Amino acid sequence: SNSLPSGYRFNEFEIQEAIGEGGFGIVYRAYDHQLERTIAIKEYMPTSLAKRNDDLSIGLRGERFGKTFQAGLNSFIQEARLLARFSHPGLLHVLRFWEENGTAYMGTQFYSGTTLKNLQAQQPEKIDEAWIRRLLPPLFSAINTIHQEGYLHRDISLDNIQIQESQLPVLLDFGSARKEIGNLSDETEIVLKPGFAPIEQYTEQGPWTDIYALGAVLHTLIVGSPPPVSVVRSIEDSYQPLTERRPAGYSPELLRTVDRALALKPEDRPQTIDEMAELLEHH
Ligand SMILES: Nc1ncnc2c1ncn2[C@@H]1O[C@H](COP(=O)(O)OP(=O)(O)OP(=O)(O)O)[C@@H](O)[C@H]1O
Ligand SMILES: [Mg+2]
Repeated sequence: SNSLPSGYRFNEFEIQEAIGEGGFGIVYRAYDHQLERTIAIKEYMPTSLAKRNDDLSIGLRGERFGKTFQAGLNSFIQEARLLARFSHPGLLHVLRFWEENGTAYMGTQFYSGTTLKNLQAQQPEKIDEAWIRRLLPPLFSAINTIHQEGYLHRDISLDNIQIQESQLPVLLDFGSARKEIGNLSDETEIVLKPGFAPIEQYTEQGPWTDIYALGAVLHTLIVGSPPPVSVVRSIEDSYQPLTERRPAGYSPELLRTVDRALALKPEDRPQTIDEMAELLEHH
């Protein structure tokens, strides 16, 4: 691990535990001694580009990586600014931002629970139609809130939706720094998420772009894996509608809503979050 140790201090903040360590940043549970509250701290830390120094600052693994490291840092800042525009229970709440240690940090609300990806891996039996229908209203609300301010998410999958102990969802992360690094470094595999990204993200984007990815999330919850990669579908569409597969315990209404969100062409999908929510009515 390249993480800061329990007990490390950023003035009033104290690191408690590194709870997420990925290729592009680290997430810590931390404590604010001034306000006496637990928070999360997200640290930009692209492991392909940077390493942890002895004094716990971050340094370049090679001098050739500097421009890409800086571009990722700029995208990390821009993502924090985007999340700072909102005060919504389903969107990661940003408390503070600062630069230190040769990198950057976001202080955010600390959420209970774990990711949807972990819940699906660890407790798939909890995820049935009734649970999905309880998840959708607050998840629709969070996504629509982004859209109504004129933005798109563009990185939805199971990996970046937190499911709190209350079962309410939170969108944690838009992948901005990761995607910028991938574009600049020709590491195309870290930009789009295979099976979640629709055809128009491969090179015309709008709310329907996020709606497809949400359909892919729901498809994964229902049958256990995402639909075929959208570029492959654009050549020979091998997607079998869920209404035909008929997984046990799922209504045609929910299944058809997923199939419609997964329509190959943007114009054939629900065009807004409100339109997709309407498909689940009439039951
Ligand atoms: N604000 C937050 N509050 C609480 N937990 C958070 C917050 N932000 C991120 N997390 C957690 O950070 C982790 C980020 O996942 P990541 O893949 O980067 O790390 P990981 O160590 O591989 O963890 P995992 O086994 O969950 O994949 C997730 O487990 C997620 O729940
Ligand atoms: Mg992980």
